Amino acid sequence: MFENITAAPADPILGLADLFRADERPGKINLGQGVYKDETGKTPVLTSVKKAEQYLLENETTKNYLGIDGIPEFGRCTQELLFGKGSALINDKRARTAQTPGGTGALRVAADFLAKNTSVKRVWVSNPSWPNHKSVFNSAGLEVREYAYYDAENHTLDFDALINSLNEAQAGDVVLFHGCCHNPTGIDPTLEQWQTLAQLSVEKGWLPLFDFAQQGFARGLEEDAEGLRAFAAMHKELIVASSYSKNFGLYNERVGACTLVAADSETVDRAFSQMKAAIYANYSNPPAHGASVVATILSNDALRAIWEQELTDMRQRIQRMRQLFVNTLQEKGANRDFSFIIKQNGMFSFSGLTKEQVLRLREEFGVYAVASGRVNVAGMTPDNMAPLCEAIVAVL
Amino acid sequence: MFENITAAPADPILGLADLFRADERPGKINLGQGVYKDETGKTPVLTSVKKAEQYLLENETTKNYLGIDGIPEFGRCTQELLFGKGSALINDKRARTAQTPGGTGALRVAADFLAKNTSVKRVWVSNPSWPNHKSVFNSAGLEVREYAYYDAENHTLDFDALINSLNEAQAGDVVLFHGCCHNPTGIDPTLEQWQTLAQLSVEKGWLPLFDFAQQGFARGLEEDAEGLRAFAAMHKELIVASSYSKNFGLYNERVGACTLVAADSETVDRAFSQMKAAIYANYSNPPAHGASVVATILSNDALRAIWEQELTDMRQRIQRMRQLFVNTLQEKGANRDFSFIIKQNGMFSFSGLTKEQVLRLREEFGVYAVASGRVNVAGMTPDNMAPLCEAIVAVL
Ligand SMILES: Cc1ncc(COP(=O)(O)O)c(CN[C@@H](C)C(=O)O)c1O
Ligand SMILES: Cc1ncc(COP(=O)(O)O)c(CN[C@@H](C)C(=O)O)c1O
Repeated sequence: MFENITAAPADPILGLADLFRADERPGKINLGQGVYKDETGKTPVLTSVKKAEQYLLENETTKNYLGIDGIPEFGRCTQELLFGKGSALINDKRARTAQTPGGTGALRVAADFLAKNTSVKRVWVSNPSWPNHKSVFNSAGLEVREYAYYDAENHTLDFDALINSLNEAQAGDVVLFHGCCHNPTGIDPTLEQWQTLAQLSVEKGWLPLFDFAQQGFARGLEEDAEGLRAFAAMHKELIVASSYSKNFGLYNERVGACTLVAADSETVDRAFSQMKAAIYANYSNPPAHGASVVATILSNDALRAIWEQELTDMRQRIQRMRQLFVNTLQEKGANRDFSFIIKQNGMFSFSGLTKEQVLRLREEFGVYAVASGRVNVAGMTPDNMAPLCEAIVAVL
Repeated sequence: MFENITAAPADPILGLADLFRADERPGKINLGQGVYKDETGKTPVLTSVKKAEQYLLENETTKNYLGIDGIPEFGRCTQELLFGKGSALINDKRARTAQTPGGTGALRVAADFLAKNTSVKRVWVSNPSWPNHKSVFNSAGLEVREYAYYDAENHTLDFDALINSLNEAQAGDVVLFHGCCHNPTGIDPTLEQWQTLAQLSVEKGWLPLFDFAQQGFARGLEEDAEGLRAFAAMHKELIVASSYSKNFGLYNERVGACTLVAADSETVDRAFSQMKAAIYANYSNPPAHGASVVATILSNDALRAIWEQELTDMRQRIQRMRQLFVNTLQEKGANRDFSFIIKQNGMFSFSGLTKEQVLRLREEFGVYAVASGRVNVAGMTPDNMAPLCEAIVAVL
């Protein structure tokens, strides 16, 4: 049965990580991966997380199954984070949240739920997007189409091209929005622009699907949710895939959420029952430990305050690196203006380097970025900045 | 989009659990759920698990993503548990294991992998089976067919009916075998009978899929794997979905494995690459904590010994309950011979009670079993045994 199975192609992200480990050069620099790194180059466990895990170790008396939608508090705290305390959506009970194995699991649960219980055939994502979106939706049998997004001259949101593009989307198509900190570009809509997309989408009949991978990494927890909130104010129906991977540093524990919103509480409950069947036929029920850490942090005043500062420190260190990057490039002699990096948000920026330029940075300089030019800004530190920028300057 | 979505039907397992909690009677007895309970009625965290979690709390310095197939040691220990130390399969490197979110996740990963990379159209499961099998395979677009299994007169494996049934299976159909401790019947093939099924399956061209939910609950870790091993000796190709939920008491942490076996190491690696794409398009990578507990227990002499005794204690307590059940029924006046319970294995037994009898046991007596007559033997204790059996006796 297996004699003739075609190999899965390469995978440059792992390919890059492999090439990076085997690189026996002292001053190699990884900007190619998807996780936060602190000033030291490490992806540490947050102090708040460690305290939560201790508490769970001392107080857990069973590992009995969670319900299909996971820990009730987790869902409640997730809904407040996304929609704000006081949200009519929450008051009217129009939102149901399932705990999922990460943001990816959330996208997959949404994808299966739609493919099986609606007429949805098609999902629109930005060009470029993170490449897993396409594979998740394709697996549930959903076509994926691209909308224009990035302006390559100006390193900016090509808004006219985006709108023009999406006029091709029919009533009943899904349109996926990165809630903040666009992956791979770092370029987000302004509030004025979100508001405009919200109007267009109700007029055209799109089901909005928000992907929140980095809430708290642009300007703050609440600010970063504004776009989603402008849509929430306008729409009867939407879906949110969220991840706690980056903002709690809980990558490997698979801590995410799929949140379903419908016109009313009777409707969301009915729809959600089928979202639960879709979880049931997949991984049955979600993994406790990570989500439990999150719920125990969010629902405790002291731990939440510690965690909010930790999140603020990550956001600011990225912001200082964006600025040190541009300032160091100007003074190592760079033949372009990079101040567009400052206006970009979160862990990622399109550097504007060519695929040949990134290839060269790897081979000559041991500086590793993704083929598209995506850099992880958190991969920069005050110590590796000088040589990072020298190398780039040399390739321009 | 969601206005007209049909509700997911009820769900008696949750329906039963709900009805059981709201039951305000002092002496209610739950035999209806899928988890182990100790003499006290609790589903506790194993001591070995608690020690492993402490160690992880003190030594983990990152939660960075695991690879798509999870923790390498986990896979290695999984393969030894299934195939035995010394297994040629392992020596020849014909087996690849992915860590998965539970046994269910393992079945789903297998289901997607097959639906997408082979001509498999159809999976054969026992009548009866656990009802999640059907939903998992149906979700990946696989037809499910039933093979005969249970002999209702004799409370026995109707082996002639099973073979006769499976002659309808074409070359290239999957046939799912419960490795031990059949759910819901407790009835397993003898070694002689496994050996015979192994021969038939190579002759008919079936892809065997083993589901191991309760390894160590029939007679012992190694004994319980004999059936799988007789198949392994005979086949170039098979798949194993395993779970550590019951044997480590790690239900909510979603600790399982999908193990792929092919004729050779070149082939399994190629096939496994596509199994990994199927994980990638689903939950991306698996949850660390639970599997990490398992690997840290299995690869440490002291902790493994503690855990093996704990597993032996669970198996024996079930065996003592099977015997106390039959002995108490004889002496509370039961109008049938129940000694078939003693020959049944693991947490489950088909009691042979009718759906009307189970309904009555609930309404009159607050004794809760599943509609089919499935009882969880671990739900019995020396304290609830007298009244359990009185109630049954009264309904016969
Ligand atoms: C937009 C977006 N969606 C989903 C995810 C996945 O989150 P989970 O770990 O919760 O499933 C990421 C992570 N981006 C990193 C990891 C990348 O660059 O690959 C992301 O950037
Ligand atoms: C045969 C079988 N397969 C898979 C599973 C699921 O294991 P995971 O929790 O690892 O996904 C179970 C558990 N049986 C119990 C829980 C039941 O009666 O519902 C099972 O009995």
